[PDB]
Amino acid sequence: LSSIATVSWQMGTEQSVRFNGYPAMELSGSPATGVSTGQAMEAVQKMVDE
Amino acid sequence: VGSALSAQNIQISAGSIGSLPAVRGQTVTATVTAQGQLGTAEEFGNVILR
Repeated sequence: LSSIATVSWQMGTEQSVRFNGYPAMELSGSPATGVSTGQAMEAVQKMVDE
Repeated sequence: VGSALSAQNIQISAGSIGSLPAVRGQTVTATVTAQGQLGTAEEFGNVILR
């Protein structure tokens, strides 16, 4: 098998997810004390728009 | 043509290396990947018929 293939070590994902038909990756967060959830959500949306 | 195209473009599922029966003393697990499919036309044009 060495004369036809090149088996080698590699780094790869061990779990795959999809949300509404598109590949998705989930990350969590926690708002700081004194800041409303609406501001946090707007900031996250702006960052995503970045 | 049909047989050559169908017996030469197929996915391979190779499994894992440290399967769970796991003869005593095993300390690591891996995964094996093949990718035996064709994606572009310049390589569909190189299939072997005879």
